Amino acid sequence: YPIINFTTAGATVQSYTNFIRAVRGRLTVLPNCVGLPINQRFILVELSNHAELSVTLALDVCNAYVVGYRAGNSAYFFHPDNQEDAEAITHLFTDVQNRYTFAFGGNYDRLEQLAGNLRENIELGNGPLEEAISALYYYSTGGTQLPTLARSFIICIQMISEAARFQYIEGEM
Repeated sequence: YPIINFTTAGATVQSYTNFIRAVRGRLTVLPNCVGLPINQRFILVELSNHAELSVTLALDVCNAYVVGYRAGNSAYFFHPDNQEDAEAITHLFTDVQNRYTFAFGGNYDRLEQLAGNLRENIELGNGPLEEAISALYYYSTGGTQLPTLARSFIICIQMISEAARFQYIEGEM
């Protein structure tokens, strides 16, 4: 799958905008993914911060949304909404040692609920993304609690998936 790199380290409006344009350019926004081969069904987005920590998000080309991610030797996947997606995601991060599928989905309503106690007033920006990348990475070694993970997913989804999605839709008027 195509790999799209972005770092928060020395990030500008231009570097971030080019990043989102790149993602948007790989989308084929369709109400549902079906007539699409699994060899081009996903976009991989490698995120890294100032701490040099790096995670790779798996984005569905049909809707731009995060279906799962990789952090070093571990891969995490949101509960697939159906059998097609259940086996589609098995083609992601195939060389990773540890694989886990959450029982919950990656939709906003679920994530908001899971962040519950914590995340009000979720601030977006380079700073938050930077911290979100670390949260994603440390989840794999027990350093990140579920509510923090949920908040971190929201940050990534709003700054990446939702940004690309919005630009695609304004792109087609």
